[PDB]
Amino acid sequence: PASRYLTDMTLEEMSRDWSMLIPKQKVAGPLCIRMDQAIMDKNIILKANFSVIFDRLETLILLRAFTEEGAIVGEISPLPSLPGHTAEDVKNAVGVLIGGLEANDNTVRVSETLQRFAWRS
Repeated sequence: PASRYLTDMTLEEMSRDWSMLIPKQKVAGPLCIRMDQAIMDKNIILKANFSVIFDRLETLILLRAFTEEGAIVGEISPLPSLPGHTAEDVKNAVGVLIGGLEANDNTVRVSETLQRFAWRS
């Protein structure tokens, strides 16, 4: 107490508005997954912001999928009910998005922060 945040996004990236040409949305536990169904054939990078506590990545604040050119085409966010999630919830929601984008022929990569979070639980 209190918490800090490690993030892959500039302050602009996590504040910017975005919308989906073809809006797809799915609830996975306490988290909302959105991805633009229209996006295809792109190289995508998943970037997250995590609360950091006791030097441990603690909880997902925001995840977004960016194309190589910086466009937001996917989002993972907790429900405003503020239902608290677990690291498995997160890893689960994340694979759902990955699968969603690879359906459309997008090559998906994850950030170093997520690469590390995968194995930290």
